[PDB]
Amino acid sequence: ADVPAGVQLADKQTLVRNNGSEVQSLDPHKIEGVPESNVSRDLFEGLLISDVEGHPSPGVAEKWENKDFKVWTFHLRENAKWSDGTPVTAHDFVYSWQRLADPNTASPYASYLQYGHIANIDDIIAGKKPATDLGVKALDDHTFEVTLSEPVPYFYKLLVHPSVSPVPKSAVEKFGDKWTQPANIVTNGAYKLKNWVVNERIVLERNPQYWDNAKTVINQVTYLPISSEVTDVNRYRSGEIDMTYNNMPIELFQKLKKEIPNEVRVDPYLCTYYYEINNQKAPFNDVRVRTALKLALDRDIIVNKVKNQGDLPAYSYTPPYTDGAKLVEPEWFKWSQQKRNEEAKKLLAEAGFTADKPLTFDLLYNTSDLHKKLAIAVASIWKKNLGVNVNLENQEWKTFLDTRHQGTFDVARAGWCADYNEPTSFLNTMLSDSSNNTAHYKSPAFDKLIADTLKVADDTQRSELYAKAEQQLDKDSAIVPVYYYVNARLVKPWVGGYTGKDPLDNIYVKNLYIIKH
Ligand SMILES: [U]
Ligand SMILES: [U]
Ligand SMILES: [U]
Ligand SMILES: [U]
Ligand SMILES: [U]
Ligand SMILES: [U]
Ligand SMILES: [U]
Ligand SMILES: [U]
Repeated sequence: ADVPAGVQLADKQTLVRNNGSEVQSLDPHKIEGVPESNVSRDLFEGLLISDVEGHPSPGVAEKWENKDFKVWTFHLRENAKWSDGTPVTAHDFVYSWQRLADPNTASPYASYLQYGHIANIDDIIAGKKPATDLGVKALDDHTFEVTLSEPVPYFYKLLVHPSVSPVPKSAVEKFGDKWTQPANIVTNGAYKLKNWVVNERIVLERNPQYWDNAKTVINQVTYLPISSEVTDVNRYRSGEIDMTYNNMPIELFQKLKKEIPNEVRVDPYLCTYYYEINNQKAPFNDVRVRTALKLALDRDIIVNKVKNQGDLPAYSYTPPYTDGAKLVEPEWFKWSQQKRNEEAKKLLAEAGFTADKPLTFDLLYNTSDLHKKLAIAVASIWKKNLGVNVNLENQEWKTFLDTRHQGTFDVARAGWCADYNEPTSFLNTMLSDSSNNTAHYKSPAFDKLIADTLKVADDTQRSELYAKAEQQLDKDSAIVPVYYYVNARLVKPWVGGYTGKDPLDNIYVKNLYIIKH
């Protein structure tokens, strides 16, 4: 952390953060969500990290070069160490990226190596070549070299994500799935795991072997698993919580902005809220049905009437303010809602649905005040505007994500936040073979457009292709875009170091500090 001249620090440097839900895992290769990555940034550090404003910056690698954007060479700092005192080496990254690629690991982020185009990843994922053929090598203990199959000028931007953080081979091998228990885990971030009580708390303590430990100020941070945004706000105002999770409750937010304005942080956020349709299951495999649901949802009622927290009505998957997005707003988004209703009713009538044989399906959401209130409103809107019936179902976070991967669903509430600021961080998740494709959407036209983006060496051609990829997605109604999120949360006045400037919200507790209060 960089404490400004003249700030007086509190004697006690501890922090309590709400983290939305119980994490899926602490293993960097078994996680895919925001709650998981929030904890992962404090424990595992990859080649690069985001600085306090979000820019990709030196992590374990102090410096790097590229040759034609295809061969990337990372110079690892000599004093990078794990929490057991042993050196972090390039061999750790070799093992780790191979373990990520290996289909036996079944990482939800195996395709992150396809997004970066690391040599031989397609055959490794498909079981055609062993994971040891991946295009990564340690040239020595402090030099990691990555070979890609085509130029990727933004490749380094991907490297702050948890999936490309190192994992300790000796602990993994000796302890299997219990390697992340407090008695066994070994970490190389600013913190180490002290306690992990499922559905209660995760407590981290400063890691004295961290190479940048002298700049770490917070000695202990606790992450809570509270999925009720009302409860999070309540335990923040009670004094227990220093920073809420960034999902705000419909019940209290308006009150909160008038009662504690200076604690209500509202910043740009590269995330999109949408209803994910299971594209492989009838009758959601019919484009007319998917289009009807997309058009009959009234975004203005949701965004400005039921939620009203500063979100913007959405018409695409990739947020329009992503670096490199130059999207074309479709004609349906400019129409009146009445005009969207008739078209939707028209397509569902065309699809074979009637008053006596209506469309009825499940709407799955992860346990939450916010998601439940939005799903009830969406259910009412769809019933009123399109005559469709929905049965709401809540599931805890970890189970909810597995359901979506399994495809044991009809429609699910969903949110994707960028992992790097470039349109492919969204668009690659809709590729036919992506491990993050929970829409179960498979379009050869869409896949071709994205494949074409690294075959040109021109940013405008690339942007035009991302725009056309969004149009292909829209044309097929793969999803139901709802709104682009704002990053809204409460932060106590004594928490220093959180700018709100990073649109990816890649917070590191090593950058924060507690002001005397
Ligand atoms: U004190
Ligand atoms: U650039
Ligand atoms: U940029
Ligand atoms: U269903
Ligand atoms: U509630
Ligand atoms: U460029
Ligand atoms: U105090
Ligand atoms: U105190």
